[PDB]
Amino acid sequence: KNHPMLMNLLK
Amino acid sequence: KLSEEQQHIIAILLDAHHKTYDPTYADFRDFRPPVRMSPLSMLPHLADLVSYSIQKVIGFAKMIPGFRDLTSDDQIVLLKSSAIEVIMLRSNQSFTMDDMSWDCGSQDYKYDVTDVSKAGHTLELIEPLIKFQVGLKKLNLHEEEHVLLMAICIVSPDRPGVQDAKLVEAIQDRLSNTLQTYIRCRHPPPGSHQLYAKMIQKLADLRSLNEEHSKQYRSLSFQPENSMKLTPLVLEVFGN
Ligand SMILES: C=CC[Si](CC=C)(c1ccc(OC[C@@H](O)CCC(=O)O)c(C)c1)c1ccc(OCC(O)(CC)CC)c(C)c1
Repeated sequence: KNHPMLMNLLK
Repeated sequence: KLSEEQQHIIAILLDAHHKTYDPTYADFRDFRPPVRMSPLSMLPHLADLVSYSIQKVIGFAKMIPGFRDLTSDDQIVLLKSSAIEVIMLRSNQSFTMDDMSWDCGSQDYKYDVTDVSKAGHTLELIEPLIKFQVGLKKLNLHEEEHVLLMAICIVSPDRPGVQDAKLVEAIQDRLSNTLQTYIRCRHPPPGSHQLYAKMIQKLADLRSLNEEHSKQYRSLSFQPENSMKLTPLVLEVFGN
């Protein structure tokens, strides 16, 4: 959604 | 007494910290160079510093027992609201009360209140921040208590936007009971006197520090020229 780099770092 | 699951939790958190905190500070060479003298000259270097530790904080959080049992939305909510506070906590390791500075191995990477000022922040934040760093250092926490407090900070069920507050509280309770039991059995008096209550107080101090940083960050980041020196991750986590 809106936090793609946070989500990607959360695997 | 410390159950087998509780010493397992402590072992996991100790290891997670050692894997996400680098006391060599070797990656600081990759940041934009520090500029010390009017202009917010420390903002490029400190933006990269903050962005780096947000990554480290995320890595730590992913290893907290139970954290990944949450939805991705809740993990995002918890980290967006807590990253600033965990940075304040984890920075206490490099903080020294000899000169009230964050000493990260070299003079170039030795930060004091002047460097905070040269990133746009005012004594409204710096004064309670230094008092926090001093008071946290006073607790002389065991590393076990240090990592437990960072993890409790992250998994807080009252953060705004949390969906499964039931699960977030159940995760934090196992960490809270682990920390309380650890203080009883492994922290000898008088160092353990009121230690848990003093640690929880530091969580309250962090909420106020969070509030003040967020308001100064919102004012600073409103200026597009300042936003330009931030990183994409900082803008995503701390806000537009
Ligand atoms: C000059 C002041 C030093 Si700081 C004091 C602490 C609060 C500090 C000190 C040591 C640190 O090292 C942490 C380990 O994690 C690294 C080891 C590892 O992980 O390997 C970190 C991360 C921070 C600081 C300065 C600026 C700032 O923001 C400015 C901003 O608002 C400008 C808009 C946002 C960009 C923040 C939030 C904090």
